[PDB]
Amino acid sequence: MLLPETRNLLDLMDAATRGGRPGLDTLPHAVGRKAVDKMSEDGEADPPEVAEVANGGFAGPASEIRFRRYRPLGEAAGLLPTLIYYHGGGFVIGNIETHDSTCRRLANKSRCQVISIDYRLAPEHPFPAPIDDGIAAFRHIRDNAESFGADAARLAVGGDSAGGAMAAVVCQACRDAGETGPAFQMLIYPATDSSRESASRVAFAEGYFLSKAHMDWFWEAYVPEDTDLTDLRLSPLLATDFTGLPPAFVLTAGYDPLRDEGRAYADRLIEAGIKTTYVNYPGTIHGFFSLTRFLSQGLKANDEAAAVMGAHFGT
Amino acid sequence: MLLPETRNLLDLMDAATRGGRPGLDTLPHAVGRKAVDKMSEDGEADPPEVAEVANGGFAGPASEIRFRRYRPLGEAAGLLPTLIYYHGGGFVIGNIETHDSTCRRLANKSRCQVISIDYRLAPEHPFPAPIDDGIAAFRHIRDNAESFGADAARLAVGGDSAGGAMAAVVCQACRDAGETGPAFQMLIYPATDSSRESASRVAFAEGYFLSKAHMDWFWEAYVPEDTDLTDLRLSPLLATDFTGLPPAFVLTAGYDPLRDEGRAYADRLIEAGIKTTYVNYPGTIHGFFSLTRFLSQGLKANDEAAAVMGAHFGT
Ligand SMILES: *[PH](O)(CCCCCC)OC
Ligand SMILES: *[PH](O)(CCCCCC)OC
Ligand SMILES: *[PH](O)(CCCCCC)OC
Ligand SMILES: *[PH](O)(CCCCCC)OC
Repeated sequence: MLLPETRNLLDLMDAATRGGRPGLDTLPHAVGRKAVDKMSEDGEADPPEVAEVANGGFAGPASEIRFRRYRPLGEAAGLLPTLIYYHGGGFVIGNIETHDSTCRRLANKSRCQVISIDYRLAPEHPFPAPIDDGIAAFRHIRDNAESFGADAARLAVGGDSAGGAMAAVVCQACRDAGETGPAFQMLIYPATDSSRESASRVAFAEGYFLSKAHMDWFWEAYVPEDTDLTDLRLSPLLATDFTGLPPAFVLTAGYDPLRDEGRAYADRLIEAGIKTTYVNYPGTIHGFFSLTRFLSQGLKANDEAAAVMGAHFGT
Repeated sequence: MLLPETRNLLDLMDAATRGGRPGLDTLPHAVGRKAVDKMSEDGEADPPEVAEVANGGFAGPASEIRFRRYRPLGEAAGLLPTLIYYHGGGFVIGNIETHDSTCRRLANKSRCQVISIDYRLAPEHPFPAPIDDGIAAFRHIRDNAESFGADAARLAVGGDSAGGAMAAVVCQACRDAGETGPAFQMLIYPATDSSRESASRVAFAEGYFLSKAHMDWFWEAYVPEDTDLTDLRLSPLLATDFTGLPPAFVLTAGYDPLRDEGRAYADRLIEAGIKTTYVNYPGTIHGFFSLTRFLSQGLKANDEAAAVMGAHFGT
């Protein structure tokens, strides 16, 4: 079943609930964001040193998109293979700060540059604003690669949860528009299907950090009521054609409601003849990739994602 | 579709055939071994420098088992996480020399020690002698880890084709005997099922480096007449229980008859709750992992296998 480290964390969370700490799904979105963002920052392992961290912004579709560039230790080349990273948080919470230690570790272990994107969040900017920012961040960095110290031939996208969905959708959007898309996609327990409930979405509705109530709280902020749940920006698993999508790494957690649709996305990539790495981390929960203060499996997952991307890019 | 580099290699093969070269499947096994072993040595990328190479032998079940240890560049620790590697060659051909460059690259990229095993070959030593040697090599190195500069907590087995089968069977054998098994299994396009012909075994019977005629020539040498093809040492895919097997990396090639049964083995591991990485390299052939003079994809596969094992072992 669950690893000891995982049970330890679920026990702490259960102790906070009995200790009267409110459910996330009972608060206003902006209030929940402030509280959970601090816990996410605190829940990361200590930030490793990198060669260089850069902060800036560029003109997005409807706002300034902030970015943070992480230059890996021991790499001297001007133009580096580069991962454009989209943080998770149901398109409502998270930011560059909540995923900073993780991006630092990914940069160092991959010997690739990481560029973390601060995309617009719901409920202030509902669907499709977050994905529009994700797409615009990829296009801007692609077209201005030298500005970002990026090798345009080795531009990856990736993220965790909503960020994973974003990375999958960025690849499909570029493919569908007939433009140059990412060289690589790193999908960490992505949400790939909003149209159906998989066996895993039912089985893990409760008891496993990310609960159905949490997904509904995110959903009510992000998605207008009238929206077709088969829209490929909500449900990229439903794409008719997976050919011409870039080589992928797809990671699931065993006790994650998103596991089945994560693995189905990998299956569609494999059947389409896309170079695809699929890994399942049994005995851990959704979020473990960034909860690395509590879950050592997350540091292992960080290193596996980094190592596979690094190997694809010949770093 | 086949990758250009793969078509280039199939062209060279076709140029040798119409001309001086005869079919491998037309020669006595010991004479075919000499010719194909030289092509395998010649087909590897130039050997990268490692920190140290050690040659020795120990008493196996029925003979001396030769080994070669590769110490990775830049690792100082006395006891290293260690991959025990079993070369491919249908249990008939290959040796330490045919997989030397690949083992050097795996050692350097993983920051793990590699110990390549020179197990007994058919037809001189038919089934089950090659697997007996594989099992005895793992047990000897496990029980004498400090003698091999190996951290007993981080002992992996792996191999390509027959070597992949060997690594899978070593893990099952240790699990079934109730002894300490490997910490990790690296299965490079393993043969996992001799009992049935998958869609891929039919589809790729010819046109792609190992033809069905090659598999029959190997089979004639390795398996005594009237052997049970459901024996778990020939057909580890048919194991009833995959629980308690070590964390795995499973790699298939797209145009490989072994692809489907390789992927099925990964599926059994995932369903049993084993931490499992599956990767498919589309557009390449069986053997590409060691044909790295001709196939860049092989060097990418080398680095992916190494990086995933390295990440599991926290190197
Ligand atoms: P992730 O970003 C999971 C929520 C999925 C978004 C629904 C569209 O939270 C850790
Ligand atoms: P979710 O299922 C996450 C909380 C973990 C509690 C462990 C039983 O909310 C009820
Ligand atoms: P590999 O070792 C081929 C697998 C056949 C195993 C059964 C004899 O190299 C072509
Ligand atoms: P097999 O299919 C090996 C493929 C070699 C390519 C050109 C001879 O032999 C028919």
